[PDB]
Order: sequence, then C-alpha cells, then structure tokens
Amino acid sequence: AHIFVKPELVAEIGVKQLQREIVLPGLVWTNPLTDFGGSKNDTITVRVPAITTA
Amino acid sequence: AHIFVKPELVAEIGVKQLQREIVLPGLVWTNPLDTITVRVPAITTA
Repeated sequence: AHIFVKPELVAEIGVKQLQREIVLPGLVWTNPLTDFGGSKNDTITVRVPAITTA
Repeated sequence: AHIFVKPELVAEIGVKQLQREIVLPGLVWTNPLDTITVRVPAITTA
C-alpha cells in the first residue's frame, strides 16, 4: 500500500498541569524579626512582659 | 573553624500575655466616702 513519510507535530493548545492558587503566604505574620545575623544561634529571643496579681 | 562573638538579642514584637477586659466596674453603683447609711422613705396605707 501507499506509505508516506511525515513529521511528528507538537503543539501547545494551552493545556497544562492544574496547580494550587497561592493564598497562605500573604496571611501569616511575616518578618517581625530581621537581625537574625548578629545573634547567638540565630535566635532573637522575644520577651513577653510580666503581669502580677493583687 | 571561624568563631564569631555575637550578643543575644532580645526584642519585643507586640506579643503580650492575654488579659481580661475590664467591664463590670462602672456598671455597679459606686459611692466614695468608715460606713455610710441609706434611708428608705416610708410608705403607708389608707
């Protein structure tokens, strides 16, 4: 029978892998403490004030 | 290897111990002054 030699075409019709929408990083508390360098063991230990009872 | 001398930073970021909200005082009849007496007016019949 008739046999033809043809290329193998490749196209990008816009399909892809569906992925999550980024929401979480904009919500949590980011960077209250910055000077991690210049502190022992990379720790910026936060103080919490004292309360008392009468 | 390399050794650096760094201080222990202590910073306050607004985190504080959670405390109650003062609501009850001001809703109760307070009388600044040893003791005080309150006189209730008399009522009668007819």
